[PDB]
Amino acid sequence: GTSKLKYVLQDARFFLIKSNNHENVSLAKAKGVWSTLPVNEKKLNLAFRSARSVILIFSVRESGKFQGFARLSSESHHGGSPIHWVLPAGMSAKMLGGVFKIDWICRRELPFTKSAHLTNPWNEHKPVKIGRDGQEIELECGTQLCLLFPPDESIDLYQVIHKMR
Ligand SMILES: CC1=NC(=O)[C@H](C(=O)NCCNS(C)(=O)=O)C=C1
Repeated sequence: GTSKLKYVLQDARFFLIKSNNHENVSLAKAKGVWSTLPVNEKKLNLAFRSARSVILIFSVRESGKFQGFARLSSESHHGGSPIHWVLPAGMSAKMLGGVFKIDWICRRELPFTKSAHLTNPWNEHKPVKIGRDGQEIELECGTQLCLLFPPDESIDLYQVIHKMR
């Protein structure tokens, strides 16, 4: 069912995350981490203190799909074990901000064709698939987008609900 999912998403904030490739999303799914450029890191840290859940919705460039969504479990931190991201040409590891711990809520994909009826007011009401890395998605659009994903029966949201407290 979808009731615990709706509870997690209640009054959440949502951010679109772009990855240059699938390798980085695979690493994020395996290790429960993400790192973004400092401009976006600042927004995510602010949002983490402001809302019960901050949701990252991932899309690999040119894939025509979203690859899942996850909830921030911490603000960003530095000085951990190096994650071997396969970074875009022109982006060094030193250019990234810190590392956010994340809990995956859905590891299933959603094709852009299924979200064509959703627009993001914070990006000029363009289709939600359209947007820059780090773009905030307004509450109602973000909630409906997350609810379109196929259910991920491998995930138990009981563990995430207790972190919201
Ligand atoms: C860890 C990681 N973080 C990212 O943020 C990545 C990205 O592809 N971001 C959007 C492109 N940014 S850029 C400066 O235009 O090339 C990829 C890996």
